[PDB]
Amino acid sequence: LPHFSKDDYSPESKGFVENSYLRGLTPQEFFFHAMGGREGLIDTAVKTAETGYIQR
Amino acid sequence: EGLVEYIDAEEEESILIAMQPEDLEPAEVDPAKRIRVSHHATTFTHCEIHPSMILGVAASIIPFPDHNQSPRNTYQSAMGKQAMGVFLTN
Amino acid sequence: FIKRDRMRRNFLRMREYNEFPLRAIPKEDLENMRTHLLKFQSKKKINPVTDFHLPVRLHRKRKTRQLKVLDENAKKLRFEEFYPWVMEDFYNTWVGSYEAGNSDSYVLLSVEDDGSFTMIPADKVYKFTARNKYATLTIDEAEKRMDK
Amino acid sequence: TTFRFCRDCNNMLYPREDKENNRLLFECRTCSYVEEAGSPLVYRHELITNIGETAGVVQDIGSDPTLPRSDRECPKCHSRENVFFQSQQRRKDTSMVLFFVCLSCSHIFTSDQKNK
Amino acid sequence: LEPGHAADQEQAKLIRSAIEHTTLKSVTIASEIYYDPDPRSTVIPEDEEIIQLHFSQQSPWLLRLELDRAAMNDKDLTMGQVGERIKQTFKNDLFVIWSEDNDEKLIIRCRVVAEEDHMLKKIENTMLENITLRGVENIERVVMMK
Amino acid sequence: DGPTMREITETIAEAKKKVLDVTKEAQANLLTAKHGMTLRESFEDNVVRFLNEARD
Amino acid sequence: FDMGGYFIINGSEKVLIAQERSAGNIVQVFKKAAPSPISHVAEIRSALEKGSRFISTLQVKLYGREGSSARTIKATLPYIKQDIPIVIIFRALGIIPDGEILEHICYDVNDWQMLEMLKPCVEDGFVIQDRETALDFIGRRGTALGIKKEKRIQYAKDILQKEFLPHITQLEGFESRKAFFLGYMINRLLLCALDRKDQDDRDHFGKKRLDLAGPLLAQLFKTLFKKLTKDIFRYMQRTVEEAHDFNMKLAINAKTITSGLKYALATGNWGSSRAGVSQVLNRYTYSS
Amino acid sequence: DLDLERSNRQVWLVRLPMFLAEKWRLGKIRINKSKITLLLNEPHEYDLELTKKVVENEYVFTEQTIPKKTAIVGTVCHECQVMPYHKIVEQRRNIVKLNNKE
Amino acid sequence: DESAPITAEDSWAVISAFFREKGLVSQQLDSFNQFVDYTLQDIICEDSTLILEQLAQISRKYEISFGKIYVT
Amino acid sequence: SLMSCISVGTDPMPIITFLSEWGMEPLEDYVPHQSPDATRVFVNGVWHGVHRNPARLMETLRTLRRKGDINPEVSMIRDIREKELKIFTDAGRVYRPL
Ligand SMILES: [Zn+2]
Ligand SMILES: [Zn+2]
Repeated sequence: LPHFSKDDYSPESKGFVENSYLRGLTPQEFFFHAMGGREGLIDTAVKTAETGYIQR
Repeated sequence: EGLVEYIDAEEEESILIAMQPEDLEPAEVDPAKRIRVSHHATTFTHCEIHPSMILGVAASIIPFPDHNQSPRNTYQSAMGKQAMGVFLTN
Repeated sequence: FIKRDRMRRNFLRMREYNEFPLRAIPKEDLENMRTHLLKFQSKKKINPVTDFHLPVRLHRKRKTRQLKVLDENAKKLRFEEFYPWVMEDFYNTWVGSYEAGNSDSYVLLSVEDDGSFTMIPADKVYKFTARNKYATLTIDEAEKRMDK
Repeated sequence: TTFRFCRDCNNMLYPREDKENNRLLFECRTCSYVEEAGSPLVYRHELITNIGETAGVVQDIGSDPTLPRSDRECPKCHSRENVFFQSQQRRKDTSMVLFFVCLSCSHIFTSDQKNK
Repeated sequence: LEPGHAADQEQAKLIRSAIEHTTLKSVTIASEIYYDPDPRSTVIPEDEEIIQLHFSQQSPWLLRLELDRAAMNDKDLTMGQVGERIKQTFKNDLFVIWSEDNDEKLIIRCRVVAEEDHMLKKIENTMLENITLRGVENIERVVMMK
Repeated sequence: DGPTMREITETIAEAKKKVLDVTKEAQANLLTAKHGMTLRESFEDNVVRFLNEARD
Repeated sequence: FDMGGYFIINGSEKVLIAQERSAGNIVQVFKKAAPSPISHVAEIRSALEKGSRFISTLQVKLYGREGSSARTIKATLPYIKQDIPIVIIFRALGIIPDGEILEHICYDVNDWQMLEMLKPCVEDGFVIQDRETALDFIGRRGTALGIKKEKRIQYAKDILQKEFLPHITQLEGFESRKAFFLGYMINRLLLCALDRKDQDDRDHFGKKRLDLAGPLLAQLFKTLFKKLTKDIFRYMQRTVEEAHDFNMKLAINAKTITSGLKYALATGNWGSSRAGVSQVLNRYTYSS
Repeated sequence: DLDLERSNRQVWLVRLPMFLAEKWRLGKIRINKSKITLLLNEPHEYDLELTKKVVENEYVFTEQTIPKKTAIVGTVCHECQVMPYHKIVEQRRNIVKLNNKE
Repeated sequence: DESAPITAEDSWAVISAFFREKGLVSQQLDSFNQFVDYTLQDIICEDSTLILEQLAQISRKYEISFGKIYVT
Repeated sequence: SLMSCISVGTDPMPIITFLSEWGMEPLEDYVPHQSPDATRVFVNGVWHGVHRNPARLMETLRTLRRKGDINPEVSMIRDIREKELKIFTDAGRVYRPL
């Protein structure tokens, strides 16, 4: 993200969400969590679309 | 007067943006608040107006979306386009 | 922890030198001759026209009712003069081409015998290229030799 | 590998074997310009490429705000104000060895403790 | 593996060294071509040591190359058996020399019976790609697992 | 509870110190990767392993 | 509270959804993991800023896989069938020597790798050494409708002055500039082949351009206006050819523009090219 | 019948700013011995930089297969460029960025 | 004072001054308005001239060109 | 997103005219052996020339960009490692205020 430095290999900047759902999440973590959610939805959709063809 | 500037996705490659103004600009805890990053970076060229503006129109109706998982924010963002209400007065 | 919606009452309750002159040559000489520029492309530093020897020669080498497209002026006058010139003797060859982009603003400060100078606006500018140094070619022989 | 060009022709000088004096030469096949050889080397492939890791180093590299800042001192001028960045050669087997660039003498000193 | 030679790491290292594909390009740091007309004498001052040993009509052009000692270790190889492989590859048309394992710089030189450079460059491609030092085809990255 | 929150904060903190140590050892080129993977793959496996271990 | 921002056709509230397309006039490089002899492709979609809507795209291809020798470079040209090497095009642009070519491609004399990979192109560029033989070469390679050679050399030169790189400009004499830009594209292709730069990302949102009602109605009104002019001229030629009187009511028609705009903003198609552009406005609630 | 008149004449090429160039479409140059300026007529003085010192293979000719009358002028002696009450010129340069259409 | 740093809540005011100026759907209005303003004159002026070539045996020609467009 | 807008496109001619007044050398006069450290200038992907002082020029274009002279929809980038300076004034780009 354009909010960190370059060549940063720290775990926080690479996607680690150290906060919990009880105290909320930071923007740079909510964005990655949104990426994981959309990826989950797409993966489930593809798995179903292929599951139907396999079933037939 | 040179106090606010538009930035696309190309110029965003060559700028350093700060999230909160009064939390990352000045130089230096209750366990109920969330853990944030540090302010080791000095060359902050720009600053975010507010992070809550990254969401769209449908997700803006969600209360406390940080404490909720993303696919529920998506499902609510999809159900917000078909609820009963009053669109106009005429 | 609540949305502060009473900001209307809060805002309502809160608010050595050598000088030499320049001259413009009369426009008669500008109407007689057009000043063009010369630039060589042979890398060799010297190459004067005295070493170019003599004689130096620079010379330029039924249907019913229908439809026409159109075209403008200066572009047409530059399009009709599609014959580049060449300077040779009787052997060295130099063939020039137009530069176009290097028109813009170019003023010549020709130095005479006296310290004063004569300024002439540049009409065009051309890039001369030394042609036929090695002396060889082929056409169809190269088209058949490139098929190996 | 670091070949020369012809005079006037400016074409590349292909190597020509001199069988009379038995010595290498450099020729131009367009013309009759043949110069001597100052080295027997002609071709070097160099498979494993290690160059390009420190690519793109400019005089104005110290004014980059996106680049980080460190506090390690230079071995030459002993300046703790420097800017570090990894190798510029992008490849799978490229190591993550940092490259320190001092903001005073513009020296490039790395952080590898095994090989220097 | 076999039940008799089980729970053994060295034997599995021999099997891995017997099937894992290896090529000459794997061990090659760099190669370079030299013009050296005299077959026996070499202009290069270093390689003179090799010239002194490995010696005690041919092409004036020299093909030379250097190997990674670490590659000679990870993939167990011998400069000797390599030179054997090339000699039994091209047979007698290409004369071959190779440096010792003792040498801190691994060196290999070769010559032949228009310009000789192009011929050498062809042979370079053949050397790197078409020589397999050991192991059967289409086998890579053999992993030991308990 | 409070003490449990502090034990979680220290658990994550120890993993952060481990990722920082492996990060410094990787930047110093002092860690040789195992057979089958490169330096970056082994480093990412170590960081992800430590983060998942601290989260678990 | 009516936000507006939509159209009304036949009593229906139609909305033009924002379309998304890629940008142009930017040099791009990509890899080819297929067994094709081309390893890297340098695509660049060239088009003017306003007018005509150009689709011609230049491509600079690098032949030969990694490991094998004789990796030449050949770039395709519009209206020309087979591909042409880059050095021959440099000869057709007025640059005859090869040291100047290597001086335009590679801008660093200290680097030996790029110059080393330039060698085969300098060999084929040694085969064809003249500018006139290069213009006759491109004249004989592509576009065989010229028949005569004297018109195909000047026709090929006009191709290099007009169709070749529509951007920058299309005038005569800009061959040096286009030579520097071409050497820049070759520098990006070979510089991407040396593993010094990653493959150009297409998912970068900054390289994407959106289209609202402005661009769409610009294309539509452009084509409709062209058809209007063509029809008016057709009526003119019919009038002067059939020898009759002229009338302003029969020459300029309004149902071409009215039917074009009303039909395009009425149906989902924007003329199947494009579909689903116009959708009925969802009045389920305000946030919808 | 092309004839070289002299070519011995030395000419200096100048890249002028647009307002003064279009005005020329007289002053007095002051040569300061490695810095030279120009005192125009009332008006500004202009430092002219020695853009390119060595300037060979460049010449100047004039014109009075179709051969035409060709005459040679002189050699190019030095490549130059005129460099520039400057606030009014800066304001005019800011003012040119205000072109609009109806 | 007047030269004091702003806070996090204060930023909301800025956002207000944004939506008061633009509006939630200002991109379509600005793009459409710019289309009507400039795009019409650009399309009309970029290819307005058409000429008919008439032959007789003395040559003749005719021309039609479009100028400033008018919207109602 | 709630503060995201779409550019509309301006005119690149005044910028190109303004660059050549501060010593922007045209492209056809470029020699890589006489000016290797020259920074290339790009306007909408068109290479018009280089400049041997991108610092003061970039500062000038930024100061004049913040005062309101140049349309804020124009996005200018200065890639240091690539040694380029892209200028985008075309319509279709999505920006956000900061
Ligand atoms: Zn030659
Ligand atoms: Zn230092």
